Amino acid sequence: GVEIETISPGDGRTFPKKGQTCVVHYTGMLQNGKKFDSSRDRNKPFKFRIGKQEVIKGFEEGAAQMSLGQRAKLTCTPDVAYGATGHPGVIPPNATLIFDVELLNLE
Repeated sequence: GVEIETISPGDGRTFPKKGQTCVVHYTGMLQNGKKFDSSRDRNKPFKFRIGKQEVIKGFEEGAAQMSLGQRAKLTCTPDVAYGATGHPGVIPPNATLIFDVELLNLE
């Protein structure tokens, strides 16, 4: 249930594929709630690859539907990330996630 709302600029053609390690200035956001995560805080913009089930399913599917330089706005359903369990103390069970995602990557 990934719903992309792209802030326009970028190139719109450099698409993420398998075997590609990419860099995201992500920022987590809880719906009707405060923040819980920001890659802009640590200034280490989270190098990660595609397809090895490192990230959640909602962030993984939203990553493939973007391109270089773009600025998306995810809306992750509870069932794809944590909605049965919830991350203990940080993410409550059955929560709906908001992500500010900017892709400035390699490969």
